[PDB]
Amino acid sequence: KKVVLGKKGDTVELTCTASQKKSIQFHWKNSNQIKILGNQGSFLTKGPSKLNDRADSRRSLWDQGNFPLIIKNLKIEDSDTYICEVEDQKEEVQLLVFGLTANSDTHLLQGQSLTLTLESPPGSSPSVQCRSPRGKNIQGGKTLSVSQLELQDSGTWTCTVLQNQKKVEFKIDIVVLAFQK
Amino acid sequence: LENVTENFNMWKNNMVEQMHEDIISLWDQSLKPCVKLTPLCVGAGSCNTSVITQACPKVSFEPIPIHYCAPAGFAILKCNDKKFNGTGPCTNVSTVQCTHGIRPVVSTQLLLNGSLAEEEIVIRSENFTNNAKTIIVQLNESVVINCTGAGHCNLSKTQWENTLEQIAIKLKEQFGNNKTIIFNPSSGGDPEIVTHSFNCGGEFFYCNSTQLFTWNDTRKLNNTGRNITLPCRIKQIINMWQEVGKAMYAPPIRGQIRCSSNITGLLLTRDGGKDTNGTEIFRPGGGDMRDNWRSELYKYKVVKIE
Amino acid sequence: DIVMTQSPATLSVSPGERATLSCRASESVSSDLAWYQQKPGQAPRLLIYGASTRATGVPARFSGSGSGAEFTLTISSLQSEDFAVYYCQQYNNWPPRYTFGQGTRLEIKRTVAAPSVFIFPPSDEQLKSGTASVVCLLNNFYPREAKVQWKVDNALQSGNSQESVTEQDSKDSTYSLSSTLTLSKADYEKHKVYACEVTHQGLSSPVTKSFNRG
Amino acid sequence: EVQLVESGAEVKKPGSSVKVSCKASGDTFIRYSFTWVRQAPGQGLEWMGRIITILDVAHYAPHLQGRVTITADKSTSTVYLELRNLRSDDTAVYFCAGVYEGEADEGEYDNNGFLKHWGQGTLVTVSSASTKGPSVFPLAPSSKSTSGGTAALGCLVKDYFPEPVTVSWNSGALTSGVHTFPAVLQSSGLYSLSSVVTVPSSSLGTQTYICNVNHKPSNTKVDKKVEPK
Ligand SMILES: *[C@@H]1O[C@H](CO)[C@@H](O)[C@H](O)[C@H]1NC(C)=O
Ligand SMILES: *[C@@H]1O[C@H](CO)[C@@H](O)[C@H](O)[C@H]1NC(C)=O
Ligand SMILES: *[C@@H]1O[C@H](CO)[C@@H](O)[C@H](O)[C@H]1NC(C)=O
Ligand SMILES: *[C@@H]1O[C@H](CO)[C@@H](O)[C@H](O)[C@H]1NC(C)=O
Ligand SMILES: *[C@@H]1O[C@H](CO)[C@@H](O)[C@H](O)[C@H]1NC(C)=O
Ligand SMILES: *[C@@H]1O[C@H](CO)[C@@H](O)[C@H](O)[C@H]1NC(C)=O
Ligand SMILES: *[C@@H]1O[C@H](CO)[C@@H](O)[C@H](O)[C@H]1NC(C)=O
Ligand SMILES: *[C@@H]1O[C@H](CO)[C@@H](O)[C@H](O)[C@H]1NC(C)=O
Ligand SMILES: *[C@@H]1O[C@H](CO)[C@@H](O)[C@H](O)[C@H]1NC(C)=O
Ligand SMILES: *[C@@H]1O[C@H](CO)[C@@H](O)[C@H](O)[C@H]1NC(C)=O
Ligand SMILES: *[C@@H]1O[C@H](CO)[C@@H](O)[C@H](O)[C@H]1NC(C)=O
Ligand SMILES: *[C@@H]1O[C@H](CO)[C@@H](O)[C@H](O)[C@H]1NC(C)=O
Ligand SMILES: *[C@H]1O[C@H](CO)[C@@H](O)[C@H](O)[C@H]1NC(C)=O
Ligand SMILES: *[C@H]1O[C@H](CO)[C@@H](O)[C@H](O)[C@H]1NC(C)=O
Repeated sequence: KKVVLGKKGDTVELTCTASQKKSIQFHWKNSNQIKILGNQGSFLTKGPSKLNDRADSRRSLWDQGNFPLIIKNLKIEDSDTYICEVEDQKEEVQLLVFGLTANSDTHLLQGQSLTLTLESPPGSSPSVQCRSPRGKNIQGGKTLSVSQLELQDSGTWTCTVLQNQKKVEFKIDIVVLAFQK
Repeated sequence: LENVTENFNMWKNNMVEQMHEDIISLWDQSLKPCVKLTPLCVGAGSCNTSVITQACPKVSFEPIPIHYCAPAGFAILKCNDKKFNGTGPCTNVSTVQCTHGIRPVVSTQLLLNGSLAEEEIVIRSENFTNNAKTIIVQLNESVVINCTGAGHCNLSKTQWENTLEQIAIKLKEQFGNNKTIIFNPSSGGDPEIVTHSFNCGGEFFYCNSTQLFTWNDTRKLNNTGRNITLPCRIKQIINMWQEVGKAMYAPPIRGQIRCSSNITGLLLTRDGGKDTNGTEIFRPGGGDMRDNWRSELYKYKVVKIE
Repeated sequence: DIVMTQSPATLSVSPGERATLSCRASESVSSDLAWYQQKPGQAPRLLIYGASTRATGVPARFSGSGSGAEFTLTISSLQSEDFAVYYCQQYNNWPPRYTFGQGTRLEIKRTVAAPSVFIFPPSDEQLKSGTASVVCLLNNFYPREAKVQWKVDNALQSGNSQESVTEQDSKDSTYSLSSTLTLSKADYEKHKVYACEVTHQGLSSPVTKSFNRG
Repeated sequence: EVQLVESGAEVKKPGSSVKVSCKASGDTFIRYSFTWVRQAPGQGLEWMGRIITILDVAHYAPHLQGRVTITADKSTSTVYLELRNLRSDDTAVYFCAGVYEGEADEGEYDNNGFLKHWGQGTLVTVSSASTKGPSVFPLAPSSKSTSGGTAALGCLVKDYFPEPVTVSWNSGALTSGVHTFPAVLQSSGLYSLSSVVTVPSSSLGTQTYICNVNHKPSNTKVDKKVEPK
């Protein structure tokens, strides 16, 4: 039961593979059995799904028995359990769309605390862990923070969203300041 | 008729795949693109496109009926019934030499010049429960449709209105009487599937079938219109039905291209809806020319000699 | 493999008059034939295409005629601006293997004007260089046909020298040849008289203009 | 109604490779099929190939297959022409040319061979020579040859490379009555032209004649006083 993590506003590719290398019938539906998009032999059929204008596969890979389901401009709500009915197989794959967005401007005085908010889907409990330009491995499940934003933290931060053996980077820029010298 | 009881499965009928492969080869020596592009991957994601450039002779591709006679050591079995699901035990089976003359018409959404349903309108489906399996409709009374390279097709608003009814009625007669039946245009996808595509005079027509599939089990659409006129368009760059890949055919030339075909059937595909209130939405479908072939071989099955 | 030959390699005609060009093709090219017009130093100009149809925004004096392997870009009352080389393009075979004609210069035919030969000796500064260049100009003349000969000490030697005609002008509409015998330093000094014989059509008789080192 | 812009003229050496750009603007890029047409000096048009842009397929000229390529960047809206293993004969003005094809982004495609829109042209000099400014040598006004009316004199821009060269007389004033000849390729690999101006002798000794030769390539601007010497 595969699982894929994605960043809000990014493109994710839920795979789905056929046994042999042969372009055959396949179809992408979501938990509610709503058809996302399948194929009509050599043609692509897009269904009623709200992911319509953003769903899409890879014709080229169909012959290699591969029938992905690329979702672009990924939305938190796009998070779900997309089945893939192919040759009587149901490759139900999971999709989690997280979104890390700092609050106060990237520019923040020295000492003040830095608050991070992780937008996540319901029934989802990830564990984030950013890494300061120096090394602060501070942790925060859903909402992190840097108690005292030290001037040696003013730079690129490398967070991480852990959710089922997987994780997604979220590089963020932070700027510390002064009174001045 | 043959005095025996046998199993049939048009959805897993092998003649379909034997004709399909034939119809494809009937296309590689009649309609040859100026360029044909096709995916070529090792599996390593990266996929080069294999290009092929050959002569592009303008030929007025006019389909000839095709028979299918069992050779030897082989026999064709035909099923007989006014309403055959085409997937089960047939009682009035009967061995035949060759299957009726079939005109391999490649198209999407509408099945042209096929074979009408003797009794009434029949709709087969490998599983009506599965909103992913094409529903093949079989008209018992065809609806003439005339297309022209001039840019459109005319259809009888009358006949088409009736048809949607005698189809809309056969639908609920399978998904639940106390269920509203609606018809909407393609959900999305390739031009060949979203519109009623097909080939006429070797020209790939792409007719917008919105006026044919926007029927609400309530109102009409015959205000100031006697005939339905689908705004059709001929394309040169098309997605191949024979295999994933585009193909460019040379522009039109004959002073006039014209078609007058019998809408003998459709290819619908209701949307899941996730068990929502009785409001099944059926839209045009097809694109998998085999369903076509199927709609013609649904009652056949070749078998080895005993 | 298609060869497109434009028979009239050069066509001298006067303004207002009617000029005719003929493009000859190997096998039939049906009607996939276009005509172009090129001014010296300019990108071609799509005149006609499909054999007989003028490109958007083109003078109706240009007539596109033909079909098969015989095309013709006939022009009614030729115009001053209509001076240029004309090209026919074949684009009927497929796969794409388009070929161009070899050309046709639509030059203005005028009065046979004789050339006024100016022989210029090699500037000492240039001679101090290491070589010598004798320039034998041929100002304003018409039929570009002007045979020139370099005679060193009355020696018909024909080699180290290179001509260069100019385009048709604007006002005069004449040509100007320019033959240049480039000799050494030790051989320029080894010869006395350097003559340049111009044998033009509009020259009553051969006109040798030379000079002796000094 | 598109406007095609090309990359700069490049001086490549034998056996090398050159890539010329061609910016397409003013219309829908994918609706055009672009063709490269080269023309050697004095020579005439030679079909190099054509790219059915939208399809990203390109067919080439027999005598070029292997050593030429045509590609297009739909993102930046540019077409490129690459010739590898450059020979001297490849020296020519490479033109970028395009034609409208129809609602190609909609499946419609005329696939036209002619070329309606042409580029400004990019010159490519494939030679073993090296970039070097010219040297102007005054041509003594025929004082002992022509008289009575006017006399002709001029300059002799010799041994320059690669190309091209502009010429004007008297800082740019006496540009009338002048016949600047097309350059000529010398066996050395260098070019040499000549400029002349038939002017009245009675003006020799007051109007110091000076042909103004420029050669941006070498970035060498030269002025030479053509004294009635
Ligand atoms: C392109 O596809 C070919 C398959 O013919 C493959 O071998 C190659 O690695 C791919 N890369 C190139 C040349 O673009
Ligand atoms: C006949 O149609 C019914 C209706 O769905 C289907 O269940 C059955 O498999 C078909 N064949 C038989 C066994 O009669
Ligand atoms: C089947 O066709 C007959 C006429 O051929 C028509 O009267 C009948 O109503 C049709 N059955 C339906 C409604 O599907
Ligand atoms: C019929 O379709 C349903 C879904 O609509 C599917 O769950 C079921 O397995 C199908 N029948 C079989 C056993 O193939
Ligand atoms: C279609 O054309 C036929 C002739 O082939 C004509 O009898 C019929 O009326 C036409 N159908 C239309 C335009 O509804
Ligand atoms: C339809 O469902 C049943 C028939 O199975 C009928 O008795 C009932 O009154 C109807 N209800 C609805 C869905 O309107
Ligand atoms: C024709 O089809 C297009 C999409 O293919 C649709 O958006 C448009 O509204 C349709 N026009 C008609 C005839 O209603
Ligand atoms: C279907 O219903 C909608 C809204 O009720 C209407 O706009 C549309 O025209 C109807 N389809 C037709 C033309 O019958
Ligand atoms: C609706 O229009 C059709 C022709 O398009 C006509 O035959 C029919 O009588 C009209 N409906 C009525 C009964 O007003
Ligand atoms: C089949 O189509 C033609 C074309 O309009 C029509 O005239 C003819 O009556 C139809 N024949 C059938 C199958 O009833
Ligand atoms: C049969 O249908 C085809 C559609 O491809 C059409 O072109 C042909 O004209 C029809 N038969 C007739 C009446 O010729
Ligand atoms: C069916 O209609 C809508 C479907 O979106 C649903 O909200 C409603 O509860 C159902 N019954 C009604 C109110 O008709
Ligand atoms: C045909 O009739 C015979 C009567 O003896 C019977 O044995 C056989 O099973 C029948 N076949 C059919 C149609 O089932
Ligand atoms: C097939 O045989 C059955 C059994 O007698 C009979 O009812 C039916 O009409 C026959 N079907 C036909 C017309 O072949």
